[PDB]
Amino acid sequence: MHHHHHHSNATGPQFVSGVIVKIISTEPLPGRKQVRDTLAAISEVLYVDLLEGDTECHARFKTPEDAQAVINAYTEINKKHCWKLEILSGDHEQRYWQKILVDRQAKLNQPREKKRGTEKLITKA
Repeated sequence: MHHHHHHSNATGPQFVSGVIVKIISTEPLPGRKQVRDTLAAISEVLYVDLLEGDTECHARFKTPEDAQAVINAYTEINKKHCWKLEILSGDHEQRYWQKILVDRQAKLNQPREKKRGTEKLITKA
């Protein structure tokens, strides 16, 4: 396991943070369908995680440049409806992602019909 680099303020795991884009409004927020269509209309996005029933949505991008370009262009958004765009960074970005990863583990429970027997599962074993 070759040493990445000596002591020079480094990081930890290189988990593609899909660039987290924090979007906050004051009401105009039409919804995930509209918010997704919006941001996606300015620049193709990967996935948009909008807090269903909330005014705070966080869209994930596949590239960092895409997020910067969208946030810069979002200034125009106000032309129709006041909207806020902020790119998560540092512990803030990692923190939000931490929540995502945890959600992925919990997702273990998938709908549909699977297995046979009583309602009991243990990591499949």
